[PDB]
Amino acid sequence: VKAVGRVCYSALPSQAHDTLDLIDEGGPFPYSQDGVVFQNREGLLPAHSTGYYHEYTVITPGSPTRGARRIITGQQWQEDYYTADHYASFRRVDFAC
Repeated sequence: VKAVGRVCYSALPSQAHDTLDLIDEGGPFPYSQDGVVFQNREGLLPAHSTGYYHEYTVITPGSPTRGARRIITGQQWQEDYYTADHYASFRRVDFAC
């Protein structure tokens, strides 16, 4: 009961580009929670079995904490979602734009 919009890769902040690069490489990640399973408890992303989704920090420039920006990856190649509000809303990353 909220759809998922789309955001163009080109329109993401440079730190999100950094995160995506790190996920492609397998690390290194700055925070201990980077790579843990995202449970999708609120049902905002499509329902899958547990383990389908993993979460990664997107650094917020000038923040002393992990902040609220994240990439969630799904099991399918290039299936990535960006949130800037600690999972209150998501947009699917569109690599073709």
